Amino acid sequence: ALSLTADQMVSALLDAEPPILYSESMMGLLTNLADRELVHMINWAKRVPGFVDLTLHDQVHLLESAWLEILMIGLVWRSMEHPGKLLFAPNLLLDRNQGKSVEGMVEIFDMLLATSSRFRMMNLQGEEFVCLKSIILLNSGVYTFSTLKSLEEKDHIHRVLDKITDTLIHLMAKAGLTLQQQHQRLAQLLLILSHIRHMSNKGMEHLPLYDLLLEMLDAHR
Amino acid sequence: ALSLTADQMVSALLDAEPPILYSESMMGLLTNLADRELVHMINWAKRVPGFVDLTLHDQVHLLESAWLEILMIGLVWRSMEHPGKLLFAPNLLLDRNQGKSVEGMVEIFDMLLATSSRFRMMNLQGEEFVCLKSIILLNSGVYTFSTLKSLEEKDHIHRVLDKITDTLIHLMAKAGLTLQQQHQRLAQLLLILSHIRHMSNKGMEHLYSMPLYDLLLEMLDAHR
Ligand SMILES: Oc1ccc2c(c1)CCN(c1ccccc1)[C@@H]2c1ccc(N2CCN3CCCC[C@H]3C2)cc1
Ligand SMILES: Oc1ccc2c(c1)CCN(c1ccccc1)[C@@H]2c1ccc(N2CCN3CCCC[C@H]3C2)cc1
Repeated sequence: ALSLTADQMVSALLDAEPPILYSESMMGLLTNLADRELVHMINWAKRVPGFVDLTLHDQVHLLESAWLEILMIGLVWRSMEHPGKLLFAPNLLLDRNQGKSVEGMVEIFDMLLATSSRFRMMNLQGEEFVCLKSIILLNSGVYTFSTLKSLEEKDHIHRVLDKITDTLIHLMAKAGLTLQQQHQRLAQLLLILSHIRHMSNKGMEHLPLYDLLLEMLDAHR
Repeated sequence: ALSLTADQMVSALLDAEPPILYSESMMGLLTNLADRELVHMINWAKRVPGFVDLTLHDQVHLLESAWLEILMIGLVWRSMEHPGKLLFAPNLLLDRNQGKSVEGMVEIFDMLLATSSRFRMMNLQGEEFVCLKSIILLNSGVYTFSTLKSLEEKDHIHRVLDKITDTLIHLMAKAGLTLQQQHQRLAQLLLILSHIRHMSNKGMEHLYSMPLYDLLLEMLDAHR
């Protein structure tokens, strides 16, 4: 995981991508969809290089912090060449007007559209996207875990995150961006993660979970 | 503003730094302190390179999204040398015992400590801190503004952000960090901003249940 080339990390991440799921009241549909996405997110996480070095208990706490942001970054990714619209599933596409029954998601809806438009303008690549999704998984919960060794289990998370930063920069050098453009784009991308956090907390207010993730993360062949 | 050097950007920000204010019910003392800090943050915000270039309403929008993250990162910065404690004021230092008696503080107290101790482990420099703050100001509100004119204002904000990113990097080079170390530290800092947005969202949920656009509108006009 520390030992991977920047290229094997990208390849490991591309090839771990979850499938795009189909749709099956509006909030019923979205809830059914998300709940099925969750199962696949657990499988993706276990293949994020470095995640499975962690203790089971730290894997749960990280996924518990991060799961909504992960569904959102997904959604925004597949909505990208779909201006004005959210592609929840290839058979459930909603325009701005169609959050006109689900009160509340109206703030969120516009926030996701804006995130999607931003990825569009930046010309966000899939290799970059899987790097950013991996950072959310490692980061969202890292500041919310302190015996001494405890802090050593945190340090490894930060080693892996540095390793994903090296990877994003490597992909940027490869495409021939200057050292200055490299730094600027990396920052633009990391700053968008502030906004995805904001969206998840507003989403959480509008929406135990530990057991559910713990049972799912623990699977018998 | 886009003409600035890294060093001149730094000098502008350092010069614009608000003073550290004193405390005069614990929630009562904190409200009164943050309310007086808010006047100084307008003064500071007006001297962030690129901020006065924006329309009045864009300026209000940004301060509306950011002000509480700006109070928290200031808090966390002056708290760096006080493990277990939050230095709200030089005469108002709270530890965990006081911290559980303050409503709204109960979720965020440990998040604030963690941020402080993280800045403490990383040895954040004052030149780095003033850059992260300006970034918060220009970034927090930038994806919750769709006209052609709005597209041009967001373009500006994003160009000003690229020049603060440049300044952060220049500073790390100067301090002798390798290129790798430079990117790595850039990301670690920008990732902590994500946690500062989390704590603001949490803190905000409490403060809103205890009109801001119009108060900051009148404060930016009063600065005239
Ligand atoms: O890919 C998706 C799928 C669904 C959603 C999003 C992306 C992004 C936006 N989101 C949302 C969040 C809050 C309010 C309105 C919409 C829905 C979504 C809907 C429901 C859920 N939940 C419902 C309950 N269930 C509880 C068990 C754990 C998972 C959780 C998922 C998650 C996301
Ligand atoms: O530098 C400071 C000063 C005070 C505070 C912080 C940093 C960081 C955390 N914070 C807080 C947050 C939630 C619950 C309890 C305390 C207090 C703080 C207290 C009050 C306010 N408010 C009170 C009401 N007032 C309403 C008018 C607009 C400004 C707003 C400021 C802001 C921060």
